[PDB]
Amino acid sequence: TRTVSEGVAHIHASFNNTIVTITDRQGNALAWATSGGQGFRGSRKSTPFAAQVAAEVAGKAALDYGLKNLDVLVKGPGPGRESAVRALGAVGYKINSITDVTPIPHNGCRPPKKRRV
Amino acid sequence: MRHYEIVLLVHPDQSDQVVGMVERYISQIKEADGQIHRLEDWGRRQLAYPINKIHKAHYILMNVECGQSTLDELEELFRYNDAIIRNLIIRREHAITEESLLAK
Amino acid sequence: IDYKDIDTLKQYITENGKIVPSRITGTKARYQRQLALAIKQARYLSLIPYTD
Amino acid sequence: PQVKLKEGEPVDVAIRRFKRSCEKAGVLADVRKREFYEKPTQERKRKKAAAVKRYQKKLARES
Amino acid sequence: ALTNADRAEIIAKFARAENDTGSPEVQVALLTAQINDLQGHFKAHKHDHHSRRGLIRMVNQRRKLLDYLNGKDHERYTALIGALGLRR
RNA sequence: AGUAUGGGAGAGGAUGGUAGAAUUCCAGGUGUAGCGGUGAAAUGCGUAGAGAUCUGGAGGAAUACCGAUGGCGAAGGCAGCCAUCUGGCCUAAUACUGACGCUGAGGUACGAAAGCAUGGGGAGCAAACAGGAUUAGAUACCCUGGUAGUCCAUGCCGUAAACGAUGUCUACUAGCCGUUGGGGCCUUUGAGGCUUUAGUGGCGCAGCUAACGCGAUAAGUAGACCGCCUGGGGAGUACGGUC
Ligand SMILES: [Mg+2]
Ligand SMILES: [Mg+2]
Ligand SMILES: [Mg+2]
Ligand SMILES: [Mg+2]
Ligand SMILES: [Mg+2]
Ligand SMILES: [Mg+2]
Ligand SMILES: [Mg+2]
Ligand SMILES: [Mg+2]
Repeated sequence: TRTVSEGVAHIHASFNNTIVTITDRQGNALAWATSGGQGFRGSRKSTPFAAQVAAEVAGKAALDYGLKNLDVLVKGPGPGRESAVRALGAVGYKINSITDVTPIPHNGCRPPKKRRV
Repeated sequence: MRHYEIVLLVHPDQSDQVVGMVERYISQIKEADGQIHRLEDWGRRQLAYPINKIHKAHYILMNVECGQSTLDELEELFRYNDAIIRNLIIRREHAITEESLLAK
Repeated sequence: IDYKDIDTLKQYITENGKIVPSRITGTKARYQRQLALAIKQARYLSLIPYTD
Repeated sequence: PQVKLKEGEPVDVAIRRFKRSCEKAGVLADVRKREFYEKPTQERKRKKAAAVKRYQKKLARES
Repeated sequence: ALTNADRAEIIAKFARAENDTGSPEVQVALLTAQINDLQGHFKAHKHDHHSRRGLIRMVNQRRKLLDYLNGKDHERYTALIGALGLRR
């Protein structure tokens, strides 16, 4: 029902999974997709293929709101980081800019122990 | 006595009363004895990042030469004055009178 | 260097706001130390951004 | 960061520019570093090894 | 914290000869004044071991200088200890 | 060997204040099928609305970039910024005391982390513990949670591969290349080139060494004092004593 022309895509790329969510400015959510919910369950989840699958699904879901110019914010490591933006651009959005918003502590909390594997 | 440099950020809304507060500070310093070596008002500035949910700040600079008691008094005055956010007090040797950059 | 010389302070800061290493610029050791102190003072005084 | 698109910039070229900017920034390096906690002794060991290696590199280049 | 004026006053009071700044009497007077002054600081900063090391260094130098003066002449040592209010 | 006066660099020590990033938790806005994790799984979390995104709050701990074969400290060890108190070191010219020195059995002071006593605090991490995997077995390595502890105040404990595995002080014996804090001289195109001093590194002659190697920061050539050793186990153990 509600129509918004401007939107923002958040891409939570990580070692195990990638999550795509479309939010109108002020951060209210419209649509979202994940790799795990689109097959590729297991080691396949982290591949960029699942990332682009999720990105296209989220974009197609979000087209209903009639938004054509999109801002992109990226945080975290992991494959599929660029596949998501490629898929979003392919869907037809106008990507205004891509920025890295991954958090960085200035020596805060103690990280977990190293794994003896 | 020693030499001190004071930078004060004042809330933009209460920028009208800045002349009065600084005048009171100078009067107190002179009453103690002291020496006012430098004084400027940089005006209001756009903050690099928000401080206490505010985006603008009035800026005042002073070089004074006073004693420990006067310094301590200035300290709690700045602490308790709500108009003053973000005060800073640096120690210096010698008095610098030359006009500062960023004056206007 | 003083915290009030914002132009030179920015001349040694990267776009993200991080301080540029001395090796890249050729600055001397003591000059680099005073530069870092001045940049930190300016960051406190909200004359230059901490990050971003 | 803050890679604003031009009027006709292709998405692939924009992504390449974003990759280059991120690589120059070194953001991924900190995230990798903080994944696990490393002992102070190991940190000093790594720094000393790096010091030796770069001194040897400088000597080799000078030679 | 002693000032230049205070140190000059001590030097003038205990100087045997004009411009005398290295005599045992002057050295011991200065060290005694410094040691007495630092007691107030060490009353409020009892866990300042790094500074207490220097305080002990001053104490040891004063002991050595007093022993040397006593060895060379007893009258000067007795007068110095009487003036500076030191047991030994 | 020491003293007075002018300057310099420094995460040297104690007390208090304060800034920004981040994790956790608590509410609310949007939104609805997963999230988390592994080599692969599973435990666990979530339709009583999780994860993601936005806003507002609570609290604890540590200070990205600078950062360096860099700096300071007797050793242990010291990192955001500001104020107060405070120890040492470096450097220059004058002016003083006149061997006032070196070492040190006993003795005494300080002394990582863990641990102990009293009171407080507790975000993250995490001995013990619980469950899930792997295995013939799994008291483990991997995963999910998690207590003491790690934090503050006042005391105790005296131990580490507390290592350069190299006790302190002193004089002398080719050279070459870096770097940190000072002093001196000479050029100019505004920063450089030579010296010298005190630290900190890389090669290397002679000399030494079983060899590896050390080589003005000696493990070379000499002097002063102290501590230590006498085949491997039994054993840094028993008995007695002190704490
Ligand atoms: Mg884990
Ligand atoms: Mg305390
Ligand atoms: Mg002994
Ligand atoms: Mg003790
Ligand atoms: Mg032992
Ligand atoms: Mg050690
Ligand atoms: Mg040993
Ligand atoms: Mg025993």
